[PDB]
Amino acid sequence: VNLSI
Amino acid sequence: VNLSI
Amino acid sequence: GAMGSMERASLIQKAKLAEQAERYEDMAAFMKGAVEKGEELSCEERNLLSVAYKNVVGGQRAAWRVLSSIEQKSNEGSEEGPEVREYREKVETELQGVCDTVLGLLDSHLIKEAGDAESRVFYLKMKGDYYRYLAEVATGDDKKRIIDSARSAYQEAMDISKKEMPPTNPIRLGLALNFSVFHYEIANSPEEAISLAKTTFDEAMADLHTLSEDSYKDSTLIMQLLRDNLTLWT
Amino acid sequence: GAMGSMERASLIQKAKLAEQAERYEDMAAFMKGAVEKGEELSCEERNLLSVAYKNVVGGQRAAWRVLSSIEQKSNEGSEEGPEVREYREKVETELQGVCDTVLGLLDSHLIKEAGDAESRVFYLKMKGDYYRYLAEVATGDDKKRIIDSARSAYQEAMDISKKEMPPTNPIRLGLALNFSVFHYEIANSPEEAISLAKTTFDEAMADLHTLSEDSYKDSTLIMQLLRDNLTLWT
Ligand SMILES: C=CC(C)(C)OC[C@H]1O[C@H](O[C@@H]2C3=C([C@H](C)COC(C)=O)C[C@H](O)[C@]3(C)/C=C3/[C@@H](COC)CC[C@H]3[C@@H](C)[C@H]2O)[C@H](O)[C@@H](OC(C)=O)[C@@H]1O
Ligand SMILES: C=CC(C)(C)OC[C@H]1O[C@H](O[C@@H]2C3=C([C@H](C)COC(C)=O)C[C@H](O)[C@]3(C)/C=C3/[C@@H](COC)CC[C@H]3[C@@H](C)[C@H]2O)[C@H](O)[C@@H](OC(C)=O)[C@@H]1O
Ligand SMILES: [Cl-]
Ligand SMILES: [Cl-]
Ligand SMILES: [Cl-]
Ligand SMILES: [Cl-]
Ligand SMILES: [Mg+2]
Ligand SMILES: [Mg+2]
Ligand SMILES: [Mg+2]
Ligand SMILES: [Mg+2]
Ligand SMILES: [Mg+2]
Ligand SMILES: [Mg+2]
Ligand SMILES: [Mg+2]
Ligand SMILES: [Mg+2]
Repeated sequence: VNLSI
Repeated sequence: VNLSI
Repeated sequence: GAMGSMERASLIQKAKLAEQAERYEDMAAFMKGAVEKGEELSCEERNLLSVAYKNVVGGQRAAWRVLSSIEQKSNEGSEEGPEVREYREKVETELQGVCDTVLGLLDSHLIKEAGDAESRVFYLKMKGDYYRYLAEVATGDDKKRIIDSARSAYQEAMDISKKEMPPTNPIRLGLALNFSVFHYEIANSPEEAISLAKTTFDEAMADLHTLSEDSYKDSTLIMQLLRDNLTLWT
Repeated sequence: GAMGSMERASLIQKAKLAEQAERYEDMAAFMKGAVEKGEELSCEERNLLSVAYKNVVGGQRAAWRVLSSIEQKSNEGSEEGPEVREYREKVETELQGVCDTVLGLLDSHLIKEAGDAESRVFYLKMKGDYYRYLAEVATGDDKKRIIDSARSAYQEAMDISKKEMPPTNPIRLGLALNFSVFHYEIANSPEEAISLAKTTFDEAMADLHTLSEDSYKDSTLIMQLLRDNLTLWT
């Protein structure tokens, strides 16, 4: 999973 | 906390 | 009936999809439509119904408790407006609406058409649960009556389950767990709550020897909840 | 405007209450009403807006992914009806509706009225985020155009942030993190994603010596997300 904010 | 189901 | 144009089987299928997606508001709407088709629910379909509304009202209750705590602090050295009360009332009214909807389904017509003990106790447990949730937020002239509607529903279920079901049946155990929580925090009867939880646990323990392995996982889980409440209560 | 009769200050107060109660749909509706009062948002109020819709769309996306995976399996030795597609489309349309609502707010009139760099980049990041969420589910003739609307929004924000903000500014870092995720999984440009994450991380590292202690907790958190993506990507 790719982490975003 | 009281546990219920 | 927004679900009136959808096949019963499709509603059940979509309720299971919603469960996998943790879309519990959708899940409850699908199962409401399924109930309104007029046919009785199967064992598996009853579980979809209860899980859906349990999660919907569960989130509403947790949010109501957060707001009611903030409200309580605001009414202690605390500075004054109406916003906290207003938003607490908003969540509360939405919570009461869901409870009213569930109770209406049980009354039209799941409870009256249920003949087998397992389904009858199941639905009467639900009726007690959702009257209990209404009692948690009740403060007016209706509190006492709401409390007795929960007691009456729980009690009939108890009488049936003790007559028709073995002590380790998961529905009988779950009913007893929730009826004991009712005693403890709604009905101001902690001694009754403790006596019920212990007799319930003890009589299931002595009946485990009759069960096949790996076929009472749900009963085990509930027996652990009874043991946890007892540890907290004693 | 269902919130048109409520004071702006009351909407902000109730958005914070909703945040504490993790009632993010309510939180988003309150902040939508606050934006529609026509006044610019403060730094703290912008954060309420983004957190609210981030959580709403975040849950929709996770549910869409669960259903799309089930749908993909159903189209592989798999037995056939339309229900999975129908419910996936239902969640998808609800997701697109929320993205359309956020983008409309940014366009009317948060972006055009924002003069300070911090607010302008903030809103342009949001515009890129919600076009990216639309791109995640796009499959028709619009996918390419949706992708470029995200790129264009992200790119303008990048140009402003590199001109007007220090490398450790949390908004500049958060923009860079999300623009790199855009490159990696939307724009089919993993090398660009990796180059951006590393230059972003490295230049913030070399600028930490300018910051006071315990005043860049958010920048630290985002630098860790960049390091985590790099570990996954390399
Ligand atoms: C949402 C439906 C799914 C996930 C498919 O099933 C939920 C669960 O449905 C069954 O379990 C029921 C059941 C629960 C079990 C205690 C869960 O057990 C385990 C191992 O997780 C929790 C659920 O909420 C449910 C349906 C609720 C009731 C409760 C209803 O009152 C009106 C009374 C007690 C309990 C009974 C009905 C349980 O039999 C099954 O026996 C469970 O399977 C196992 C291994 O025990 C399954 O996890
Ligand atoms: C919901 C509002 C509350 C909980 C009050 O604040 C959320 C957070 O709001 C601020 O943090 C922002 C912010 C986040 C920080 C990374 C959180 O940091 C910590 C220590 O938790 C996450 C939030 O989603 C938020 C508002 C989002 C943005 C993001 C917006 O793009 C459009 C860009 C990067 C990031 C910026 C705006 C952060 O500054 C604050 O600096 C945070 O406080 C600390 C100690 O860092 C606070 O947790
Ligand atoms: Cl964000
Ligand atoms: Cl239940
Ligand atoms: Cl309100
Ligand atoms: Cl659907
Ligand atoms: Mg995310
Ligand atoms: Mg509970
Ligand atoms: Mg039919
Ligand atoms: Mg009220
Ligand atoms: Mg019958
Ligand atoms: Mg005013
Ligand atoms: Mg579509
Ligand atoms: Mg301005």
